[PDB]
Amino acid sequence: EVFNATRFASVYAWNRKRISNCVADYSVLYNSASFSTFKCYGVSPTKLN
Amino acid sequence: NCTFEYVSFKNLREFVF
Repeated sequence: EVFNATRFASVYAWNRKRISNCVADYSVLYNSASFSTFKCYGVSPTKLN
Repeated sequence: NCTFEYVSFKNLREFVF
């Protein structure tokens, strides 16, 4: 609902959604080809699930 | 600044917090 949402806000006024109390898997971010760029900087991508 | 949110005589109800 934050990645497949219909409308987003601008870059100067961006939407801030606090995600907590759930399961962070991120595998849909690795396998899906709908993304053009996917870069993790502070943490290795595979050590998240 | 919300960090969590959840939404679901005759009687004696005891509680411990």
